[PDB]
This record gives sequence, C-alpha cells and structure tokens, in this order.
Amino acid sequence: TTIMAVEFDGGVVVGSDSRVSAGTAVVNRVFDKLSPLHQRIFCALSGSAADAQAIADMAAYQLELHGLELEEPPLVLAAANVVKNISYKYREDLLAHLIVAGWDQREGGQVYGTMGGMLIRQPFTIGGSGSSYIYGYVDAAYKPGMTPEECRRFTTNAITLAMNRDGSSGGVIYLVTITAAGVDHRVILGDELPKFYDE
Amino acid sequence: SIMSYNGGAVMAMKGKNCVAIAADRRFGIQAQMVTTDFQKIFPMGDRLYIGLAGLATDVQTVAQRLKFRLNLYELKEGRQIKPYTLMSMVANLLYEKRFGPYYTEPVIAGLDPKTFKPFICSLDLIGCPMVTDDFVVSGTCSEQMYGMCESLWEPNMDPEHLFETISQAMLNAVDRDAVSGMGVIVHVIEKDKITTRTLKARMD
Amino acid sequence: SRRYDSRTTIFSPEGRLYQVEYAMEAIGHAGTCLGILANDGVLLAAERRNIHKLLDEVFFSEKIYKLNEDMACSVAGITSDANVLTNELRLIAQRYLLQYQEPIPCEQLVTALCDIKQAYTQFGGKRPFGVSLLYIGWDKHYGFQLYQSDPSGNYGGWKATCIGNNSAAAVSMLKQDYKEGEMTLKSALALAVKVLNKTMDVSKLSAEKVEIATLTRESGKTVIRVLKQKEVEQLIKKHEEEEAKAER
Amino acid sequence: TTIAGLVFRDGVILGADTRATNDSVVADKSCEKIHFIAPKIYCCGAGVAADTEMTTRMAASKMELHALSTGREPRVATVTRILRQTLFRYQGHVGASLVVGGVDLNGPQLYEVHPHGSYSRLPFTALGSGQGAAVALLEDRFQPNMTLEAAQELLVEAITAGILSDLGSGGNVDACVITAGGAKLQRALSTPTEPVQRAGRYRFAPGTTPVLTREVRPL
Amino acid sequence: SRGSSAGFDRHITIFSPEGRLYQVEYAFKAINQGGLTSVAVRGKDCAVIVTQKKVPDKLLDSSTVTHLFKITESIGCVMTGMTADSRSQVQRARYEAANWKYKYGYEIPVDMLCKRIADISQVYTQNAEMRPLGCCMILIGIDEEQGPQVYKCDPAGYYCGFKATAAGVKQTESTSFLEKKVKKKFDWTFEQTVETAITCLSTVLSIDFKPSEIEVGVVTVENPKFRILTEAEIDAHLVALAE
Amino acid sequence: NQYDNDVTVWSPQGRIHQIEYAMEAVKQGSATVGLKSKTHAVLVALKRAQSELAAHQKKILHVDNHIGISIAGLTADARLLCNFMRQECLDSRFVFDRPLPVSRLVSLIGSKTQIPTQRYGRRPYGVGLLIAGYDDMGPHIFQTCPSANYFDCRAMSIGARSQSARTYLERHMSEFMECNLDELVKHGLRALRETLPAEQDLTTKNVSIGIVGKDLEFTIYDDDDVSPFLDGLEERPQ
Amino acid sequence: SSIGTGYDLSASTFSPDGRVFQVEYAMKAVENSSTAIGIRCKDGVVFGVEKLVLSKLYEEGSNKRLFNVDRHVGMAVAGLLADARSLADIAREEASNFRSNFGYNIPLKHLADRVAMYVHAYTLYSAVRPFGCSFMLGSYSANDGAQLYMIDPSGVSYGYWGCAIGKARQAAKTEIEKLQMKEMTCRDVVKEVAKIIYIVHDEVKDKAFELELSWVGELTKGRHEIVPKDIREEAEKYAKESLK
Amino acid sequence: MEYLIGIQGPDYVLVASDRVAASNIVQMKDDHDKMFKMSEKILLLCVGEAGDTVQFAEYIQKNVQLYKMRNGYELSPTAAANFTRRNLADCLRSRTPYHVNLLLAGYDEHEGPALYYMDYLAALAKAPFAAHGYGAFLTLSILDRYYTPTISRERAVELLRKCLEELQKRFILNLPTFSVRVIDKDGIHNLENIAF
Amino acid sequence: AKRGYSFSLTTFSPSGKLVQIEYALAAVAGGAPSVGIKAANGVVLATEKKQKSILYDERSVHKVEPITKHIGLVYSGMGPDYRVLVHRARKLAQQYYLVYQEPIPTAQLVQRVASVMQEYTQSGGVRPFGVSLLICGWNEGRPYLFQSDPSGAYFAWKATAMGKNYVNGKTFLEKRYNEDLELEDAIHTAILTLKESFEGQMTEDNIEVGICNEAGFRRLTPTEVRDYLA
Ligand SMILES: [Cl-]
Ligand SMILES: [Cl-]
Ligand SMILES: [Cl-]
Ligand SMILES: [Cl-]
Ligand SMILES: [Cl-]
Ligand SMILES: [Cl-]
Ligand SMILES: [Cl-]
Ligand SMILES: [K+]
Ligand SMILES: [K+]
Ligand SMILES: [K+]
Repeated sequence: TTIMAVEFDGGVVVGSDSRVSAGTAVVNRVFDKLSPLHQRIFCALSGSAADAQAIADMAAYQLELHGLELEEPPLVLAAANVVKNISYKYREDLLAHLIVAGWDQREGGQVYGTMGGMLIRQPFTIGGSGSSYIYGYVDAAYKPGMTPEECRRFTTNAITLAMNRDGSSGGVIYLVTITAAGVDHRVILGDELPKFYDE
Repeated sequence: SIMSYNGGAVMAMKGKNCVAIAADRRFGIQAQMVTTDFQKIFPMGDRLYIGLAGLATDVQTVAQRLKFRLNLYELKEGRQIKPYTLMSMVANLLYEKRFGPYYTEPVIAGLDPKTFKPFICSLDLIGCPMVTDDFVVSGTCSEQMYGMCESLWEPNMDPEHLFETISQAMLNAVDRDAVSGMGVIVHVIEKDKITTRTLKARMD
Repeated sequence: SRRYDSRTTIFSPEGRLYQVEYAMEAIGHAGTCLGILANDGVLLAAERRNIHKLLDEVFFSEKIYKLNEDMACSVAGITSDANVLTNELRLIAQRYLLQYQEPIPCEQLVTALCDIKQAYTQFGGKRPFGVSLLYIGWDKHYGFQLYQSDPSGNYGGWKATCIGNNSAAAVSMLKQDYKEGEMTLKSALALAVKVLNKTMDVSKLSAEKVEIATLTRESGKTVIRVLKQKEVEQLIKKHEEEEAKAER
Repeated sequence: TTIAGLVFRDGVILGADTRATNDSVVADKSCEKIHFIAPKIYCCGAGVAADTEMTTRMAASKMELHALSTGREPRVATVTRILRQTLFRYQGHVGASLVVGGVDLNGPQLYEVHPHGSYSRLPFTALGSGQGAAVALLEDRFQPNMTLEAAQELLVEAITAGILSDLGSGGNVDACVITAGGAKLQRALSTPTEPVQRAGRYRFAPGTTPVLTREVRPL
Repeated sequence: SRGSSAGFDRHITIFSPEGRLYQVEYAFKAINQGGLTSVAVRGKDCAVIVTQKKVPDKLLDSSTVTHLFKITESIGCVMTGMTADSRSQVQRARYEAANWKYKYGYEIPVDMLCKRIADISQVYTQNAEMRPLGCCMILIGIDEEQGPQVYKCDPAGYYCGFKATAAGVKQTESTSFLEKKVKKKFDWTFEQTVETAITCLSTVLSIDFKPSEIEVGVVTVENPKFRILTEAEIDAHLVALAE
Repeated sequence: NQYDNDVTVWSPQGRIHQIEYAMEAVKQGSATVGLKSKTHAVLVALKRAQSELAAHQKKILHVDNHIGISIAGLTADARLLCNFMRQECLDSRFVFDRPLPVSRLVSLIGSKTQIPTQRYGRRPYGVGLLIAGYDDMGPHIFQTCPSANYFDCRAMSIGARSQSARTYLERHMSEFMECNLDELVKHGLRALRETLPAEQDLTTKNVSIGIVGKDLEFTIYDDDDVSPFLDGLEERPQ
Repeated sequence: SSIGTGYDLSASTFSPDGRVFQVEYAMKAVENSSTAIGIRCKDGVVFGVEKLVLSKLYEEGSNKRLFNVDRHVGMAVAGLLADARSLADIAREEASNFRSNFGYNIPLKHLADRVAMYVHAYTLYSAVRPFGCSFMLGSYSANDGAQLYMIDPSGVSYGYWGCAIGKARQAAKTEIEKLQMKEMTCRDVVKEVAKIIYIVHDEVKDKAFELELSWVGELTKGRHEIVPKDIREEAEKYAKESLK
Repeated sequence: MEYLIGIQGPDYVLVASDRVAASNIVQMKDDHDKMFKMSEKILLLCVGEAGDTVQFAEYIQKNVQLYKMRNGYELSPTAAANFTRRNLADCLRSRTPYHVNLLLAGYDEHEGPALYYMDYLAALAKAPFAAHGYGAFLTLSILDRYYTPTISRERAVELLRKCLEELQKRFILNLPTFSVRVIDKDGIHNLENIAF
Repeated sequence: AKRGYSFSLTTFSPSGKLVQIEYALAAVAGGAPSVGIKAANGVVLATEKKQKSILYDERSVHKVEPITKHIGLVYSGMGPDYRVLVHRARKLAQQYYLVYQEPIPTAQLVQRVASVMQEYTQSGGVRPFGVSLLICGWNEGRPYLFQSDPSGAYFAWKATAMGKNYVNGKTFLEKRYNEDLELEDAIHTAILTLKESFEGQMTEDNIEVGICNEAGFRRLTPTEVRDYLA
C-alpha cells in the first residue's frame, strides 16, 4: 500500500494505489483506498484492511452526526481528531494508519497524519509499506505553493515509483482533488502511468 | 490428539425403507481398556437413534443435554421429533460451544415418524450437518470405515442384508484400530420392529 | 413512585396475605377440577370452560398437561399463569433428570414450584399466580400419588380432592363415597362422573364439557392417556343408565 | 473449496464445488456451498464449514426480518455490511470467506467478504483453496457485459479449473444465476467426474456374521 | 358510560374502565399548549412544510426561533407542541437515521424513520415511570422508489402516510380545509403545493402574514435536498398569491 | 401538606419543603461561631449535655492540618460529611502533595450535597457546617447548609439563638482584620455568650475552640486547654 | 394557573389541560430569585446580575452567579443556586468532552443544545425533579461572532440579542428594547447594563444588593472574564447618577 | 501414587483402598482412610490431587446427606454416581478443574450391588470390577483371570488378597496397609485391614 | 437518568378479578372489527381499515401483516401495541427457524407470543397489551386459526370475530359458517361478517384482507378486493 496527501491553496490532493495483497498473492488489484468521511473530507487507508475499513466507517458515522448537531460541514481538524482517537484508544488492537485530508471554510485545505494515534499537520504526507522507498524522492521533489496540477503530478509520480519498487504496492493510481467547488475523482491506468528508470 | 484419548467408532447405513446404526463397545484410557459394555448409541425416541464417538465425557454429556432439549421439545410440541429437526438441534447444541467445543462427532440414524422415510447424517465437533443417501462414519478409524463402506454399500438393501453389510464394515475397520473394539453393537431400524445385536468381535 | 405501589407482598392486620386470598377467589370462578387416587392407578377429571360450536379442537387437552414421563397435572384459575407454571414444571422435571439420570419423585416436583409461588408472596412486589394445580403421578418410592397446590405456595398429598367451582360441595361428596384401600380405577372413574354431574352447571353433562385422563402402570411403564370422546360418552351414559334404575 | 462470482449484463452468476474435506479425507461429495440469503441474493461460503453455514443463515434470517419491516426487496449492499460488522467483532475467529452476489434497484452487485471483516467490490472474484485457478480463468477470459450464456460457461470453466487442479476441491460444479426477472439456482450444473461403476459385488449371505446376542422390540 | 375513571388511570399510563389512556390523551392537548399550527401538503413532484413563526420581541434572535428541523440530507421535519419535547425527538431522530445507515448502508426511508419514533413513543405509553412526549413530528422527504412522502407520528404511537396533514391548535379546521382542496383535482406543481399550504394557514388563522411571520421547508424530485426558504424566497411566493 | 414528603416534589410557590425541614435540624443544634483575621481563622462552639451525668457532645472535628469544622444538626450526617471532607483532603495530598484549597473543598461539598436533593428516595444532609481553613489566599470562614448552597463569610454563627451572635459579629466585623489571635478568640467567645440565657454563662466544660492559621495547624482545645482563653473576661452586661 | 392534589406532584404525570406543573413550579423558583441580565453587543457579550446581600457578614464576591464554563464561555444564573452550580459543572464537562473528541473550542449554540438536553431529561420522570433555575450562555470569536443563549427549567434554548431572568424580567426587557445593541461597543454596553440593574432593583422590598459584571468579547481577546473594579465602579456611578 | 479397587458380587460389593498419605518422598501416615460414607449403603473412594480430593469428596458427601434430610430417603447408587459425575464434568471446562479419580460402591434395594468407575475427565462406567492408580496396570489382569459374576464373599477377599500381594512384589511404591469394607443388604461393614 | 418501577400494575381485586386485564379487554372490544375463518383448504383474515378521512394514504400502513412465509396477523384494539407484538412474533418465528430449520408451527408461535402478553400482566411498571391477535397459519398441510388476548390466554377457532359488534359477528358466523368451505368462499363470508358492523359504503381502500394456504400467506391486492366486492 502506498498512500499520499498533498496540500495546496484551493484545497488538497489525496492519492492511493489499487492493490491489496495476502502475503505474496494479490487478492484485489483494483481497490479504492480513498474513503470519504464527509462531503469535503477524505481519508487514505493503510494497514489491516479490516481494521482500516472498520475505522473509516465509524469515523464517517460520528462525523455525520457531528455535522448535523452543528448544522455545518465538520472541520477537517475535527475529522482528524475522531480518527486519531479511535486509533489511539485501540493502538494494540487495531493496525492502521489513516491519512485524513479535506477542505473546510475556516482553515482551507489541510493534511493530517494519524499514524500510531498521534496528530500532526503537514504540507504533505505519505503512508503505507511503499512510503519507505520514496522518502528521498519527496524531499527533493517538493516545492512550496504547487498548483493543483503540480500537486497531482507530485503524488502520482511518488506513488508510481513506490509501486514499482514495492511488492505490496501495485495496480492503478486513484486520485481525488478536494476544493471549495467539489470533489474530483480520477484514475490513472498503467499505460498513463509516468515512466522513469526501470532497469 | 484429544479425540484419540478415548477412541470409539460409530457408523450408520441406509437401505430399503430401513436404517442401521452401529458402534464399538470399548471404554478405555490411552494405554488400557476399562469397560467392555460401554454405551455410545442412545435412543432419541422410537425409530430414531444417535451414535456418539469421541471423548467419553462429552459423549455422555451431549447425549444427556440433548435428551434435556428433546423432552422439552416433545412436551411443548404435540409431536415426536423429525430426523431433520434433531440434526438441527444437535447442530445448535454443538455450535453454542464454538470456542470451547464438546469433543464428539455425532451420527443421527432413524426413520421419519409418519412419513416412513429413511434418514442418516453425521456432524462436526462444532455442529456442521452432513446428509447422505448412503452412509456416514465417525471416530478414530474414519479412514478404515470409509474404505469398507465405499466397497460394501449397495443402493437398495433389505434388513437382512443391511445388517450383514454394516456389521462386516464395522468388524474389519475396528480390527485395524488400536483404540476401538471389545465388541460391536448393531441396531437395525424398521417400521414394524427394532433389532438389537451384539457381534462376535475380536476382544484384543 | 410509592403512590402507585399496590404493596402486593405485605401483611394484613389479622396476619394474612390479601393478594393470596384474593387469588383464591379467581380459582372459585374457574372450572371444576378433581383428582382421585386408586389402587391400580390415579386420574384427573376437569370441566372444560372453553366450549363453543366454533372452537377447533387442535390440542389433545384443554386443562390437562403432561409434565413428565411418569407425571401429569390439571389446572384451575388463570390459564396464562397456568401455562407459565406448567412450562416451569416441565423444566424442573428435566433438570432433575439431567442431574440424577432418573425421573423426579412426585412430591419433589410439587415442592419446587411451590417454592417459586411462595417467593412471589414474600418478595418482588409482584402479583401471585392465580392458579391451583392437581398433580398425579408414579415414583419408585411412594407409588401412585395425588397432590394439590395453592397460590400461597402450600401443598398436600390427597387420596381424593377437588379445586375450582363448587369445590367444597364436591369434596364432601367424595368424602362420603371414597372407600379407602378398596378403590379401583373403574370405581374412581364412576365416582368422577357422579361428582361432576351434581357439581356442574349445565346439568345434563356432555363429552365436550368434561375432560378425563388416567395414569396407570402397565408392563413396567407408566402410561398416561387423555380419554377419547367415544370413551367419555360411555362413562356418562353408564351413569345415565344407573340414574334410570334408581326408582321403583 | 473453489467458489467464484461473475458479473454480466443482465445480472450475476455464482459458482461453487461440492467437496467438503475432514482432515485430508473427503466427508461430503455433495454439499451445498451456495447459500440462500434473499430471493435475489445468494452467498458462496468457503472456510470453516460450520462457520460459513451459521453466518450465512444468520444473515438470511436478519435479511428476511429486514424485508418484513421494510416491505421492500432487500439490498445486497445491506447484506455485505451486516456480514462485515458481525465478522469484524470476532477478529477472524469465524472462518468464513464469502462471495455475495445479488440484484438491486441499483443493479447487479458482486462483493467478497473476509473472516476478519474486510470487504471489496468487483466485477469478478474467486475465494477458497482453489481461488488461484479460478481467478486465472476470469483474468484470462473476462470481458465486461458478457452475455449470460458466455458468463455461465466461463464461470463453470473457472470452477472446473479449481476442481481438477486443487486437492481440497472436487465434485460437481453448482451455479446460481441472478437476474432482475429471477434467480435460477442450478445444482449439479456440470459434473466432470462420474464413477458409479464397481467391478466386484461384496454381498454377504445372511449368517456369515457371528452374533452373540439378539433382541427385537416390536412396534 | 363514556369517560369513566377508577384508580390511578388519570395519573399513570394504565387502562380506564373503558380501556382508554388519559395520560396519552392529555399529551395531545400538550401539543396545543405550544399555541402554533403546522401544515404539510404532498404534490406529484414535491412535499411542502409550513408553520407560523411567532417572535414576541426583537430581543430574541429571530434566526434561532424555528420548528423546522433537518434530520437527514433528504429527510426534514416540522415540530408542533412543547419546544423542549420537540428538540428531544429531533435529536433522537437524527440518532436513529444515522444509526440506520451504519447498520444497513443505505438512506433511511421516510416511513421507516416515522415507525421507529412511533415504536419509542409506544414505550412511554406502556411504561408508567415516564410521561409521553407532548409533541408532534411531521416528516417529509423523497423515497427513491415510491416518490414524495409525508408522514406523521403521535405521542400515542400512531404513525401514518398522508396526502396532506395539519397539527396543533388549529388542526381540526385545517384538515377540513385540506379535504376540500383534495376533492378538486388540481395540477399539483411546486407552486400549487406551496400555495395550498400557505393559503391553508392564512385562512384558518386569518392573518395575511409577512415573510418573517412564517417558515417554509420543501423537498423536490429534481432537488431532494431539504431546504429552508428564508425571507427572500417566501416573499416571492407571497406576492405570487396576490396576483 | 402533600408537597413536603419528597425532595423531588416542587411546591406551587416554587420551593422544596424537605430542604427547608432539613434546615430546621441545624437551628435545633447548639450554637457555633466562626470568625477570621488576616492571619487566623477561629471556630468557637457551645458543647451540650442531655443530662448532667452524661458528658458534652463533640462540636469541633478534624479534617486536615489546614482545615477544621464545627457541626450543627444531625450527628451521623455530620460524621458522613466529615469523612468525605477528610477523604477529599487525603486524595489531594496523595496526588498533588499540596493541601487542598479551602474554596475547592467547599465546592465539592456543594456538588455532593446537591445530588440527594434531586433524586427520589434520597434526602438532604441534616447538618450545617462552619469551615475554618488556611491556604495561599490566607484564612477562610465558610458556611454550608442542608441546601447545597454555600457562603464565603467574614464571620458567621449557626444553631440555636445564633441571631444574637450574628448581630454581635456584625457590629465588630471591621475590628477583626487587625485583631491579635487572643483578641480574636475573645470576640468569638463573646458572640457565643450572647446565645446563652441570662442565668448561665460560658464554662470550662461547655466550650470548645478550634484555631487554624499562619502560625500553627488546626488544633482543638476542650477542657483544661480552654481556660487560658476564658480567663481575662469582660463581664456579662445588660 | 395551578392544579392541586394529584396532577402536580410528579413530572411523569400530565394534567388534564396538557401541562406539566412540576416544570412550572420549578419555573416559579427562578421567578422568585433576583434578576440576571445579559445582552449581545457589536463586539461581544456583557452579563450583569443583582446579588441580594442576605447578611453583611458575607464576603464581597461570595455566592458568585457568574461562572466560567469554558475559557470562552460564560454562564449567568438565576434560581436555586444549588442546581445552578450542578448545571455549571455539567456544562463544564460538556465543553471538556468536545475538546477531547474534536480538538477545538465548543461552539456556543452546540453547548447550549447539549446542556438543554440534560435539563430536559429531568422533566420526564417521577424518579427525579426538574432543575429549579434558568441560565444564560455567552461567547465571542472572530468566526462565529458574538452569541448569547438562555436555557429554562423545561429544556428550551433560544438565541438572544437581549435577555433577562428573575424577579423583574419584564422591567428589564422593556429597558433593553431602548438600546441599539447591534451598533454599540461592549465598553458602552457595561454602563447601560449597570443602570438597568439599578432601575430593576427594588430598594423598598429587598434590603441591599451587589452588582456582578462579566466580559466576553474582542477587548478580552475572546476569553470570558470579570469586569475590573475600575470599569465596574465607573458603570456604578453612571447607574446612580442617571437614576434621576 | 495411591490405589483403589472394587469387586462386585451377586449380592455384595467389596472395596479396598491403601492407607498411605504420601508427601514428596516420605510416608506421613500409615492409617489414612480414603473412603467416604455418603449413605448407609454408599461409599465413595477418591484419589488424585492432594487438596482437591478431600474438598470434592466431602462436597458430594454433604449434598447426598442434604438430599436425605430434605426428602426422608437416601439417593440410589446410580443417582449418587450421576450426581458426582455432573459436578465434575461442569468443572472440566472451567478455570479450576478437579483432578480426581474416584470409585463409587453401593447397594440398591431394587437394582442390587453396584460399582461405578470415573475418570478425572468425568466419564462414568458401570463395571463388575475396577481399580484405580498405577497398581491397576498390575492387578486388572489378575481380576480378569479369576473373576466370575457369581463370586462368593469368601473368594472375593481371597481374590483381593492375590491382587494386594502383587502390589507388594512387583509395584515399586510401598503400600503395606489397606482398608477393606463390604457393602450389602445390611449396609457397610468394616473388615480386618490387610497388612503386610 | 431513570430506573423503572418494580411493582405490578395488575393486581387481584377482592372479587378475584384482575381488573387491568378486563380493562384491556375493553380496549379491544371498542376497536375496529376483525374476522377470521378457517376454511378446509386455507384461512382468511379481514378487518375494517376505515381511516375516516380522504386525506389519509390508504396504501401506507397495513393492519393485516405477515409474520413469516406461512403465518399472518390481524388485530382489534390499539395499533401501537399491535406493532410491538408483530415485531416480537417475527423475531420468535426466526428464532425457531434458526434452531430447527423448519417453518414454525402456528400453535407454537401463538404459545410464544401469548407468553409475551402474559409478562405484561405480572411484570413491574407496565400495563397489559390492549390488543387481541388473530393468527393464521399453514403447517403439516393443515389450516390453523388462533386467538391471543391481553390475558395471555389463547384459543383455537374454526371462525370468530372481534372488536365492534363482536357478539353479533359471532352469532352471524354460527349460522353462516359451515365446515369444509373453499378458500374463495371464505373471503365472501369474511367480508359479509365485516358488512354487518361496517357503517358506510365498502371500497377496496376501506377494508384489508389477507389469505393463507399451501402456497403461503399473502395480503390481497386492492384489485383483488374489488372483485370480491360484487
Ligand atoms: Cl514525508
Ligand atoms: Cl504508515
Ligand atoms: Cl422423565
Ligand atoms: Cl468429491
Ligand atoms: Cl396529532
Ligand atoms: Cl448539634
Ligand atoms: Cl419500586
Ligand atoms: K450475520
Ligand atoms: K402549599
Ligand atoms: K478575538
């Protein structure tokens, strides 16, 4: 699994890969790891598939109720806290890292990392098994104030490289862009995928 | 193995308007035998029997706890139990102990009250039902019993021939198992009568 | 909260329990139910209160319940409370069987339910079961037996007894006719029809209006049967024929 | 156990084998691995046989109850979620890997659900011991919007592949076809192996068996 | 012998000699204690809610005084009766609606939400420890399969689907008004259904009110999102009536 | 009356009678006086005997090194609240290692005493306390009642004929802030003296005094330890 | 106005005319208590309470009727003060729970909504009695602006530009209607709050009183706190001299 | 390691148990009784874990006595044995199981002489003769050899003699004294203890 | 926070009559009329569904409800209380099926549902149900008709009526009903008994009717009801 979230002025970009694997066998080469907590809030799934999906569902549920009680779209910070809280309450019992990114009126596009039950906000975040191989890439390929399209290239590139290096990462790249206007969901097929040094 | 501790062999067969059920008569702990006349087949009513193979305590416990639920069924309902219903009753009883199960694999054999129809089945230690039109086996000599039944069983057998087949299948399969024997008890079930027989089995 | 409390499990100035004695009145308006002990058996005879041209007749009985392989009971009072108690009687009988692997002695099963009914009169703040029960059975200790149960949770063993409508008139009628130590099942069946005929309301007596079950020991097995309509018809007519031979 | 699900134009098709193995010996040569959930929703069970059976029956019961209170044709998406949460509660101790397929107001849907509580939605999948063989065929010969007849044939081929290639897979292949008009369950759709024939008659003349004791109870 | 009483049957939810529940019957009179009237009408393409908005003084924040409530993106409701009782039922409704989606994965139908609250209102009717809620909930929303829906639930536990419904003080006069408008088969458009609801409340109360004096919530086939109309949009429908 | 049997029943006037009936228990108990300076907080109470053969009842009780109380009302309700105060002070020293601020302890009384006044079957605490303590904010005199309401006060008196003591303290309330400890206790004694009838005055057997402040921890003087305070007395005037 | 004997003893019992009198009698307890006031200005919210001096022996600042529920939220109470403190504790725990779950300062409307549910819960059963007080909640931020809410014994909560509870709630509201609070700075508002308290106060029935005042606006950086001795005494002099 | 033995005849039950109370390598007692009186005609002989045996045996003993008081009559040997079986089987899948191997001997007025064998796993079996302990491996063959269902009491004690002599000769543990008792029509009779 | 009453609200009067049950019997006796007829090859259940206004959607709520594939329900009395008994009976039918893998015998359902009704006559802080149930079913190739009431007592019927004019409805059935009817004939005499107590004109919207046979239980469509109304 390789998951990525990048922050820009208008909103955010959340990236994922398409593969789930059981050891050396792949059980789903087409899996969308981008789950919406709310209309403008998304999370990226990593770790135990069952645990990740279970947390995603509860977070969406609590935030749905939270939204109704406030009669306002939930803050992303709020979204991030619920996920952090569930992850922390059961750190030993649940094996998952969820990246929560979205848009709210108060603070715009924001990116949060909840790995291990901690809360941190970053210009961009990577998670999953695949993230190890791209730590160098992201550090050298990052510039402040990248445009939506620049952000999409960035997350796509990083994940592509991770996918090729990682055995646990593969398939197609799933991309969402969150802005004040709406949610843009796109998929990149293998033929569309960026090319680098392969051999 | 936990099943291997006490041993035992239970078998059921199907025939022309009749069913047969047999078990070994041994009660023994690992190295030694204690009793020659141990009961493993228990009547759950006229024309319906259950055979239990595995751990002797759970064999006795399940039989007693099933009778508890059977009698309450036969009192609440104004009828005698159907073979399919007993199968589901044992299945529910065993599955309730999913993560702490009784170490016994039961075998239901009997004719359906009212409708005459023959019925034979066997279950897991956690209560998974298996219905066949021929035979079902359970015990420590499962492989030995399977080898006999597959070679000996025929589609339409009369009570006279069914007894001979189910006996020979039990006799020779038991003689290859070190933890089963000390006599074989056979029940032949018909509409008119029930025939109970102990066979001249090896006592070694 | 205590404003709405009826105080069911409380003592009266005289030293009695109101809800228990008020429940006794409910039994008096219910069907007449009698039990008679004989030398070679024991039987229950009860008045059917559910009688109509439009009733279906699905079950074997209306007021007679099989509790055990060797035991049966009859009921007088609120039928829904009776269903709860009879179901519990079937449970306790099976719990004993599971533990000891032999049928529960007659007196012990009565004792167990009576302890439950007594508990409802002492604690819980709940209404008692408005039911009186007649138990008939056979155990290996005292043989053929007959018991009576009160809503108070009090019991007693009888040779002949009755509960329900016109109960005091039925028992004094039995007290005169019952021949201690000489009673056979055939004599007890004839006495049952005699007592019911004088006690019951509709006068003439019918096979739809009465319900009789016999408990006998046959071939080392306890046999319990609810008598068929053709059998009851002969029992009523045999008393009817002796009613015609009483004048000269 | 080899089980597979296929999505086609008019609906879905589910397949299963009929072999149940105890230890490394075959107990049932004819067991039903396609389970009734709703009139138009069926589930294929692989894993612990008792677990698959009971989990399935539980779902089916809950689904009937749901339909009764709702008064509407049940949703397959509903079935999937029910299953997940129950299975998640038990942390994978209920050994049930399932393929659930059905038709909705929302169309034909195929889900796979794992004993730990993960689920995934897809056009085609295969679970169980012989999944490798079945996935191979689907990966090889699956096109979207297949005609029913092509879909029937491919599914059979996929499951057949598992039967022969896998040791824990055998017996006949059962198929269940779900269309908006109806759901047709075809038991023993295809049987690759038929050996009824025996060369020897092992019959015994009465009296061959030595009897010590005889007792007869007439009824 | 109509209206006989014995015991504590007037104080707790137990039976009278007639077999009535007075505590339940008093809860219907608690709906009228709010001093307001709510009207709901269903069309072919829409479902409309209307209720009088009384603001005693300008010291009150007018935006916070409402009986129009959102339970789901698709499902809204109007509340009639005790204000505190009403808000408790709305919070429970939102809980039940979100709880339904978590268990079953699809949006709660209008009829199923109404039944669920009716079943909980039944508990107060059978148990003596608590009183029934002196309020009334009229639910609107669009079912994906059965079109527009208008549902109403009771403190008694009664629930039903309607073509048109009123609640509150002027309930009985406004139901008779709606009956007369139903018999005549109009073309039930968005404008027709809104104005039928508005004119109903404007005749029974006889006011010809300002846009600030009423509240309107609508659900339409093209836009299933529950929306409160605000002052400007209601003003457009009020000048449309005077044409 | 029918609005006076339960705490959960409101009177049509907008009152709870069971709280007011519990307030009557405080007035029936013997008088106690509490007052403070800028450095010290002094409690002076009147011990009472049912008969001359029986000894006098305890009025002053220990809570902690920096906090002490005087009781008025039911004995068992006084001991129950005293044990709660002790437990809260112990928990504070166990966790934070610093003495529990008086203001916060009284707030915990207010929270606890409120609970039974709103629950059916429960009853209000039939005791009123005068709490004398010393912390970072200096000396404190606090007053608690059967009603969970509490007061921060310069001086206070509760019990039988406490009005006479209340009026004395009200005249000399500006005197207390610059008072010497020996002069402060005499003011508390002279207030308590006003409560007694004209025939009898303060004796060594019926007077109990408790002092806490900057100098020392809370200390109770009873019999022989009390006479230094009584000696040097301005005679009872009228 | 009242029903005797049966229909007014329990909150689980409706009266024949559809009223819960136990709630209404709890509403009478606040009507007997001294007046609490609070209004919403252009850049915040100001509170004011008359605190009747029962005895001169009590400290200046005792029986505080202005509470700090949260760093940004203030509470003004009227009624049975024992219940007022328990509701202050309930409101404090609710604001604490929101930050522990969602990570930021609770919106005032939601806080008012949450506490009102707790108040309402005590009006349904015979096992408990309704709260015998009414209270106000005020806050200010740059995003939500100035907000003011009030909750009564029944569990009803509404937003306010100007609100008053207690003895002379009617005498206060008519004096509030005179003010252009939508345009007034909260510094000017304090002066007007102080004078309405003095006009409302009955000097010939009630003995004497103290004035409690609270801040929550832009001048206090969004934090709820007490109005300093300097500003209060200026407002008190303003109150006494414009009383003629 | 202890030893129990029972021999059922046509109208009697003969039972014997060793009198050794052993700790690690020492014999603490020479005269310890391992028999428990349940009724006038019921004996329960228990063997196994040090503390578990007495606690379990007495618990059943007191419950059989409780039945006698509550009903006026004693439990039958079968009902008693099934009661002990139920209590042990219910503790099998618990946190604390009882590792006790027991032998119940009784006389019924209807069924006659009875002898019951029971595992620590709580499996019940009726036997004409049974033995517990490691000594059973050396004695069950002697019992198989000379036992007839019509054995007289005179021959039964002599058959027991043959079994106990085998324990002296071949068995590695020192078991010099044995408790011997007979149950019949008249009840339990204490018989001369067999010493070596 | 709350905690329920632990004392019975139904107690024995000096007469020996549980007054609250008879008071609950008055609630059903005053409710809309319902009729059930067992007819040799099937069972029919019919009720008055007169909502007394044209504003109501006659299709939204139902009085004749299915419990399972082979069992149905009709009631006289209060609607809200009936709903609870339906949901409880539906669960009891599934609880039986999960254990035994067999369609629940009608007699066994009624026994289990009547036992739930018994609880509310003895349990603390609760009133009895103000509903009498009419349960139909098909099992072992035989039609079944049962009545359950507030008491917790149950009766087996060939034909019966309850609600408004239940006394006149029964006497009508005593003369009109004969054993060995055909199912389609039973619908007629069910609507005829319903016409005896109606008051107004009968449309397919004014009444609700369900049938039970070997093919299971189902509610008759408005089009089917219209055809019998001639
Ligand atoms: Cl990074
Ligand atoms: Cl990670
Ligand atoms: Cl039995
Ligand atoms: Cl196979
Ligand atoms: Cl209404
Ligand atoms: Cl005192
Ligand atoms: Cl209680
Ligand atoms: K499930
Ligand atoms: K008064
Ligand atoms: K600010």
